[PDB]
Amino acid sequence: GLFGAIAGFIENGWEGMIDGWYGFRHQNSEGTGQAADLKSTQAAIDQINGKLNRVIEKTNEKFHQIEKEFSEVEGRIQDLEKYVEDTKIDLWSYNAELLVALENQHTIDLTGSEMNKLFEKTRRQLRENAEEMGNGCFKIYHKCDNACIESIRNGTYDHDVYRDEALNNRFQIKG
Amino acid sequence: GLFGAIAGFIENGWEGMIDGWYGFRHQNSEGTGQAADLKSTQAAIDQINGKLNRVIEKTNEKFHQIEKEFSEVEGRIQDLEKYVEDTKIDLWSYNAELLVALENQHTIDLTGSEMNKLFEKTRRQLRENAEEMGNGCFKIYHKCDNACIESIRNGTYDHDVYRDEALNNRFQIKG
Amino acid sequence: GLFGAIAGFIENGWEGMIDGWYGFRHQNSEGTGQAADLKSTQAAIDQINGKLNRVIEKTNEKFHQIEKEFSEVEGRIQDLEKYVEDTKIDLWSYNAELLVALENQHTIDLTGSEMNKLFEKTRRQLRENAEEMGNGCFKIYHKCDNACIESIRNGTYDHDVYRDEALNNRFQIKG
Amino acid sequence: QDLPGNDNSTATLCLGHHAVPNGTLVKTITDDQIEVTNATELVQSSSTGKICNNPHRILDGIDCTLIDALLGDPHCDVFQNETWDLFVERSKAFSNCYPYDVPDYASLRSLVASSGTLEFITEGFTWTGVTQNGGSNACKRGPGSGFFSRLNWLTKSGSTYPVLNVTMPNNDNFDKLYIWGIHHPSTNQEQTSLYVQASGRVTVSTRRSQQTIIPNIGSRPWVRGLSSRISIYWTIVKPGDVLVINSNGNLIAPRGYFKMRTGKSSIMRSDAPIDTCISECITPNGSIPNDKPFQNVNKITYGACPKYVKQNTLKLATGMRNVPEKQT
Amino acid sequence: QDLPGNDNSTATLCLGHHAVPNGTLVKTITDDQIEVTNATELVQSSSTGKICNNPHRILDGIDCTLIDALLGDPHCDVFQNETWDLFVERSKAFSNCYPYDVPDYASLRSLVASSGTLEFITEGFTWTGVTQNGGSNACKRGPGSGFFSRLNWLTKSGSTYPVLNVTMPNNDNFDKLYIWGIHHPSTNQEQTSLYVQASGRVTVSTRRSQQTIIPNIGSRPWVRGLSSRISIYWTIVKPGDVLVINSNGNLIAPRGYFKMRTGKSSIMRSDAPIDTCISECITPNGSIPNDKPFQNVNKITYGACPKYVKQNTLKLATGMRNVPEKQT
Amino acid sequence: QDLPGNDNSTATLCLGHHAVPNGTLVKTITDDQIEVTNATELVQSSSTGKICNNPHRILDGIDCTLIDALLGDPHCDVFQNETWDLFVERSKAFSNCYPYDVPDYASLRSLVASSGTLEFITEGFTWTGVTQNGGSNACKRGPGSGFFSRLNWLTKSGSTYPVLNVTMPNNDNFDKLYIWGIHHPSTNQEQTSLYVQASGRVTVSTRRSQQTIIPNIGSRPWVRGLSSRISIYWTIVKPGDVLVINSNGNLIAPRGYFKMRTGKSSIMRSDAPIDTCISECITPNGSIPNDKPFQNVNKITYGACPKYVKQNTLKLATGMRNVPEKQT
Ligand SMILES: *[C@@H]1O[C@H](CO)[C@@H](O[C@@H]2O[C@H](CO)[C@@H](O[C@@H]3O[C@H](CO)[C@@H](O)[C@H](O)[C@@H]3O)[C@H](O)[C@H]2NC(C)=O)[C@H](O)[C@H]1NC(C)=O
Ligand SMILES: *[C@@H]1O[C@H](CO)[C@@H](O[C@@H]2O[C@H](CO)[C@@H](O[C@@H]3O[C@H](CO)[C@@H](O)[C@H](O)[C@@H]3O)[C@H](O)[C@H]2NC(C)=O)[C@H](O)[C@H]1NC(C)=O
Ligand SMILES: *[C@@H]1O[C@H](CO)[C@@H](O[C@@H]2O[C@H](CO)[C@@H](O[C@@H]3O[C@H](CO)[C@@H](O)[C@H](O)[C@@H]3O)[C@H](O)[C@H]2NC(C)=O)[C@H](O)[C@H]1NC(C)=O
Ligand SMILES: CC(=O)N[C@H]1[C@H]([C@H](O)[C@H](O)CO)O[C@@](O)(C(=O)O)C[C@@H]1O
Ligand SMILES: CC(=O)N[C@H]1[C@H]([C@H](O)[C@H](O)CO)O[C@@](O)(C(=O)O)C[C@@H]1O
Ligand SMILES: CC(=O)N[C@H]1[C@H]([C@H](O)[C@H](O)CO)O[C@@](O)(C(=O)O)C[C@@H]1O
Ligand SMILES: *[C@@H]1O[C@H](CO)[C@@H](O)[C@H](O)[C@H]1NC(C)=O
Ligand SMILES: *[C@@H]1O[C@H](CO)[C@@H](O)[C@H](O)[C@H]1NC(C)=O
Ligand SMILES: *[C@@H]1O[C@H](CO)[C@@H](O)[C@H](O)[C@H]1NC(C)=O
Ligand SMILES: *[C@@H]1O[C@H](CO)[C@@H](O)[C@H](O)[C@H]1NC(C)=O
Ligand SMILES: *[C@@H]1O[C@H](CO)[C@@H](O)[C@H](O)[C@H]1NC(C)=O
Ligand SMILES: *[C@@H]1O[C@H](CO)[C@@H](O)[C@H](O)[C@H]1NC(C)=O
Ligand SMILES: *[C@@H]1O[C@H](CO)[C@@H](O)[C@H](O)[C@H]1NC(C)=O
Ligand SMILES: *[C@@H]1O[C@H](CO)[C@@H](O)[C@H](O)[C@H]1NC(C)=O
Ligand SMILES: *[C@@H]1O[C@H](CO)[C@@H](O)[C@H](O)[C@H]1NC(C)=O
Ligand SMILES: *[C@@H]1O[C@H](CO)[C@@H](O)[C@H](O)[C@H]1NC(C)=O
Ligand SMILES: *[C@@H]1O[C@H](CO)[C@@H](O)[C@H](O)[C@H]1NC(C)=O
Ligand SMILES: *[C@@H]1O[C@H](CO)[C@@H](O)[C@H](O)[C@H]1NC(C)=O
Repeated sequence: GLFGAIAGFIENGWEGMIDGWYGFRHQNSEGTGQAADLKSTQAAIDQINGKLNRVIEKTNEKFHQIEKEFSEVEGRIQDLEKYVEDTKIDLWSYNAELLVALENQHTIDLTGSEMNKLFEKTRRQLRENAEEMGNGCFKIYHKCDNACIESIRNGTYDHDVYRDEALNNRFQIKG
Repeated sequence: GLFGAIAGFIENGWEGMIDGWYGFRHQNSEGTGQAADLKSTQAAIDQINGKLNRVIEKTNEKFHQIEKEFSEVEGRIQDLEKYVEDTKIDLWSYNAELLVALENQHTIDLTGSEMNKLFEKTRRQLRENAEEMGNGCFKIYHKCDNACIESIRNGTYDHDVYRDEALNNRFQIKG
Repeated sequence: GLFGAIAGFIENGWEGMIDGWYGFRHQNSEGTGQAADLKSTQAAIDQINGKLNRVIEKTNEKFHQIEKEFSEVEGRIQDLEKYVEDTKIDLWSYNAELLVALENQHTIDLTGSEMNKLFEKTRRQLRENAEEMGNGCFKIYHKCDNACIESIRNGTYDHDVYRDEALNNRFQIKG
Repeated sequence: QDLPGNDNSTATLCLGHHAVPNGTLVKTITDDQIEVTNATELVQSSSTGKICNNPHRILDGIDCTLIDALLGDPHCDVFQNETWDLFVERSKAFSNCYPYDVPDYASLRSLVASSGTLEFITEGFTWTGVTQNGGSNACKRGPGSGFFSRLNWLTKSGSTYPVLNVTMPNNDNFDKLYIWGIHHPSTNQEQTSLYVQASGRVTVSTRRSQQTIIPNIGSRPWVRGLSSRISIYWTIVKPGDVLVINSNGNLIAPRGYFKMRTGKSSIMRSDAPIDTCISECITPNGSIPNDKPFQNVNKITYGACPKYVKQNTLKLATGMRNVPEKQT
Repeated sequence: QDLPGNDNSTATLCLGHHAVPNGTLVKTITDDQIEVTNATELVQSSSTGKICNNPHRILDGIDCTLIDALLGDPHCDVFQNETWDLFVERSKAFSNCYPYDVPDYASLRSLVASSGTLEFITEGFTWTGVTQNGGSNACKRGPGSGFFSRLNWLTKSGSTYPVLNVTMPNNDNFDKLYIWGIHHPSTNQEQTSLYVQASGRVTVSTRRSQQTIIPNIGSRPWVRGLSSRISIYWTIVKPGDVLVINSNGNLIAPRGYFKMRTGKSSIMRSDAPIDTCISECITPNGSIPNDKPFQNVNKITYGACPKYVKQNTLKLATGMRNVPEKQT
Repeated sequence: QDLPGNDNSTATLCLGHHAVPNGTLVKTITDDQIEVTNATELVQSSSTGKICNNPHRILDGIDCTLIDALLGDPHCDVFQNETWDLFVERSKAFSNCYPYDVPDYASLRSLVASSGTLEFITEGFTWTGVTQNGGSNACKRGPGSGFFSRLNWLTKSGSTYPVLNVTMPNNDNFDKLYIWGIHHPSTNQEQTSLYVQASGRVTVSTRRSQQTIIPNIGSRPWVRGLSSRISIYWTIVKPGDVLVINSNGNLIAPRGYFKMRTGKSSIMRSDAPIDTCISECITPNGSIPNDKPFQNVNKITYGACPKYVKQNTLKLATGMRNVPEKQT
């Protein structure tokens, strides 16, 4: 994946997260908990539906075409009829194969992007109060109970509220 | 957008920035002001021109082709003439439609990339003297007058010059 | 490049690195030296081989087709024979040209991705003990001899081991 | 802001993404088997096996070929004045009437099949000096001898097959398709017996065209007791034009014209049963659902269908990479 | 590095990107209406309505068809020895000369139209024992009766028509195209009156080929007072080959050959006015600018043109996403 | 963790990527010359100049055309009962036997060439009342006069040519291809001399078809002393059907049938030397390696070949951007 989050710094997926595509787990003063993020899960889904609808649209109607099966040997004109259709079929097959390859490639980067975007977003919110331990988890350097975890997850986390606490026991160079 | 800057952490665009595609605004020690960045604006423009020139190049000349409009009912050979052209037209239409879709998709990511690259670049330059407020603005933690802002913008900002000042009132855990 | 590392913050390449595609160079208290990274070099290579194998696969056999060179002037049916093949050739030429363009574009972003991923990875490992000097080099703020450099390169670097040392002379606001 | 807390502790937040135990493999630009959380199949690969009789007008030919329905082989009189969007020709179709051949059968079947109608208008042709309504014991109208319903076999009066020279204007608003023919006798005695002259001749002309066919006397293989053939020809007469049929022998005269239409009609050979259901895409294997963009059922199709492709499966990933932790 | 400062304040820098009040919608892989700062139209969708007479040689057929220009209908004698890159055939073209038909008109019009020249070389054919220069009151050369300028109608001299057997080598450097024909009389009395024998015959041969046409006596519809037709045929004689024309009646003889060329010439039916201006792409709707890669004006084209597409608009985004703060 | 140290110093780590001194240019979506570390060529653009005789069965026609090999021109008797995957027709092929022409030569060469076999079965045709085995001094079998090996020229016996009426069932398992013809005399005296009647007639029929050809008496150009031609025709007789050949003159009778096959055979005109080597892709320029996906050697091909493209070079970047230490 271009961004290196999925199958990257986020080692593996959670088979347990049955309620969204991306999400949070935490272990804070009052115990462990998991919760899916619905905003990035929709972002991933809507893009995938968009491309899916564009490729599932527009069947062209065709009525009287050329005959494509013969039962008598005719020579030159029949030779041409078979060539026109065979070259048509090979060109459309090339198109279907390059299309799903191109697409699939892009879907893996798109869903990977959303992962990394959620990460970067959570990173920015936590400002000086957390350090990335580089495995997709942040160490939050201050007492952060379940409501604090709820506010990081719903984007209302005020970092200033805990800046001094965090900052102090983050840089307490004394060991 | 794969990178999440435009329509992302940079909430919206500036209708006021009439002099470039990407740029800077600053609230500072002698007035608030804006200025476009010409290096990322050219980078965005030249790539868009490049693809634009490639798609606008190479008209194939065709002279005597097959007849494409008939006025008498002939049967088998005329049936084939109409099929060859109809399948040609549908294949080229598929190509024009997938081409602009593929392209447009890529142009939105390319211009988005340039946004995020300008950001990351400004980030690196400011080293320990600024914090990202996560909305596309950096808080510069030291007295930075208009010439200081001009040197961040023209890439000559020496971070050491303000490291002590910044660092001190950045981590003054005293509140 | 979408990520801005190659031909970006990493100013240029090393003609000297004859043993891998991506790698490390260090100056420490003991000496200097360089070493290629084999994991990102394989990642880059295998993806390039993958796409290369897919495009190098599947020759379609064709046997008796239509005649494509005439030596007598016939009119209508020969006109059609030449049109079917000329439109076939133009459609396949369009396909080969868009294919290598699309591909080449993607190979430059893919190798560029791997560069930036190695960087970000090395960044995360060094945690609070190093600062990015924004030219693709990290300043490691603690005494890091050759074995220390070997452990950053082989991913076993324990950042805690040097956190206090680093952190102290990183933020010694005293100048 | 707040007051000093006695406790000093941290917390841990981890981001991640779901993974499924099962997971589908998909092709990419750089790999051809990568496992994703979910995929959708883009190639329609199976027919219901039945031609849905809705919404297109499907006329089942039963044991008639469209050309026999046109000429009017007795066993096909059912189809007179019929109409279709798709005429289905069955493998079991047969003919039992006078042995005929249609030089460029291929175009006659095509242009009738796109016209989509078999609507016949009888015209007042007046054959002066010849015997009309000749038939054959190889083409029985019930108990008796007979012929194609739309053709008129002319033989001499007394000892005279005059030079027929008739005309029929197209004062109408539309193109008229006339089907006519010439009889090829098997023996010279047969030629003279029927048409008196030693060599017949048929010239059918309009202002825009002419065609003169001369018969060919000789033995062909026995088909329904006959060694003779009739060859079928067609003339379209544009509005304002005139048909002139001139012959001194062997004419199989038209009894009027078929109306030509311009529509979306076609013909398809298939033995698939017609059934009541609604499907817009028809292939000779039966109808198929046009939900998917591509199909692999058959390259022959009528209606709004998926594009035929060689691939029998093409999966579009509709989910992220599947990176499980247990496995399953 | 510098000394302890007596002041203390921060600053704020914000990065961003422009946005426009207006902004165009564009299609993407994942959305089909996303608004960008700017787009450019890739489909050319309108003609000037005029065929620019530069840079291609455009020959306006006025009221002549190319085949009549070739045969030399009196009213088209204007075109003798003309030359073109594009011959424009007008809907109002007519003919008024002897009623003719060209079996495979389609190929004759094609191969003349690609040759691009109508350059005629008269050859010294010597018809011994027949009357030359016959004409018709349906094909008037001014006051008098006449015929096609390039054809020579041969009839009885005195009271016979001999077996014509002439030859004309191609000792030249190039292929020669000969146009000839056969006359079909309407009555038997007409046949014998003109050509004496009851059945004419024309065989035109080279070392590489032969074609024998026999006429067909019968009434066709009245066209310009005539019930007769002549059917047109063409023979190309390669360099070094020989033309042998042999006939005992009904021959419409060639008066020489047309030179064949190999170029980029074509013919196009259009009623668009030719005008003085320069445009390389021509469609029957008039010329169109080939700046854009695709076009939707017409599928018929001559010259360097955009590729015809069904879409009448395809916008290429030439700018980033438009995310406005206000609106306008 | 550990104890306070006496020394204090930093270190520097720099990440980077290799670059090559040389480096290839490549096209992209946004640039058309961007320099990468390495590329691979996707267009095969050169032939070995030799047709590898393996793995396909390549039959070199030497100086015979496939149709002459079929008819059995004396100088081609070498090819009797031969078999091929690719028949190679040489520019230097000639014929020297009775002047013939094949109306729709194009289809006969095609359907013989795909059948891939020239296996001939002689059948016991019994021509009662005519002279068999006629030959010509223009078609020499060694010292003497002769004819095509597979054809049988029938002429009168003494004073009479009877109406030939023969039959030959297809009781076999396969389709049978019969080649026959008709002789066109150059003078009326020649017609009557050989075939007694003034007008010959050949009708070849099956239950499914008929064709009647009538000869054409007249002078053609001198080819090998002869002004006459024979025109060649073919009839395929399906299993269970019957061939009936009926003629009263000018018949060139079949001596049996060719077996038809359905395979991957073709014919190709080429003067490239056949050589011993193995290559699956053949073009008329010689064989080419199908390692690359596309080729620009020739649009004519046989076997597993790269797809012809107009481009003579298309480089696929197989490495990153080349950004060297020093540009000059
Ligand atoms: C020319 O040759 C053909 C073939 O040699 C002759 O055709 C054959 O004619 C006989 C007599 O009519 C046919 O026999 C009939 O068979 C049916 C079916 O079994 C039977 O019901 C009749 O009573 C009669 O016996 C035979 O089928 C037919 N064969 C073929 C292959 O068509 C033809 O008669 C010859 N013509 C002349 C004028 O000599
Ligand atoms: C065979 O039948 C056709 C059609 O029945 C006959 O053609 C017709 O011949 C008459 C007499 O020449 C033509 O009459 C002339 O028509 C013009 C135009 O209207 C008029 O101005 C004259 O004063 C005169 O009436 C008539 O047009 C023509 N009709 C058609 C449809 O061609 C033909 O004469 C018959 N041939 C024989 C040998 O019986
Ligand atoms: C009809 O006209 C053609 C052409 O005018 C006549 O053909 C020519 O016939 C003569 C006499 O047979 C041929 O001459 C022979 O030429 C060869 C080669 O020089 C030589 O071997 C013989 O001794 C004799 O000279 C001549 O080649 C031939 N020319 C062509 C172009 O075919 C034909 O004879 C005329 N037919 C009648 C019945 O009048
Ligand atoms: C118009 C006419 O006279 N038709 C007669 C035909 C023809 O003589 C042959 O079909 C010629 O092949 O022969 C019959 O025996 C037949 O069975 O059809 C009787 C029929 O009345
Ligand atoms: C060569 C010849 O004799 N031409 C004569 C023709 C023919 O008899 C008819 O065109 C045959 O259809 O008839 C005319 O009345 C005519 O008006 O053309 C006079 C003309 O001189
Ligand atoms: C069957 C027959 O009689 N063949 C004779 C032919 C024919 O008369 C001509 O080929 C007709 O064009 O003429 C010859 O002079 C010849 O050289 O071939 C001798 C040959 O025996
Ligand atoms: C976020 O969570 C906190 C803690 O539960 C709550 O007080 C706050 O209102 C929430 N905000 C939103 C927008 O849900
Ligand atoms: C950058 O801006 C500062 C302040 O105006 C100026 O002194 C410096 O020279 C500028 N450098 C460049 C390269 O413009
Ligand atoms: C990494 O390098 C250090 C220093 O040489 C060494 O002790 C350690 O075992 C290495 N680990 C691996 C996995 O190579
Ligand atoms: C066919 O339809 C036409 C319509 O005008 C009618 O006159 C004719 O008699 C119909 N014939 C039959 C057999 O239905
Ligand atoms: C459809 O029918 C064709 C023959 O008509 C057969 O070869 C093909 O396999 C069938 N495909 C399916 C999916 O039924
Ligand atoms: C897989 O994707 C398709 C299309 O988006 C959807 O209908 C299907 O339900 C998805 N599978 C799951 C388990 O959601
Ligand atoms: C046509 O051009 C040729 C060129 O050699 C000339 O001889 C001939 O007389 C010209 N005829 C006319 C009518 O211009
Ligand atoms: C061009 O002309 C065709 C008919 O010749 C017409 O149907 C079409 O709409 C025209 N298009 C334009 C853009 O004029
Ligand atoms: C939109 O893009 C096209 C092509 O790049 C350019 O000519 C046009 O001026 C652009 N619009 C604006 C407002 O720059
Ligand atoms: C050709 O092959 C067939 C095979 O049955 C054989 O009977 C025939 O005699 C062969 N003829 C020659 C000339 O090889
Ligand atoms: C192949 O042969 C053709 C003619 O047969 C020639 O024009 C073409 O240039 C040749 N190409 C190569 C690569 O030999
Ligand atoms: C360039 O790429 C091709 C295909 O990947 C490879 O065979 C070739 O060796 C590469 N060049 C170098 C110098 O590795």
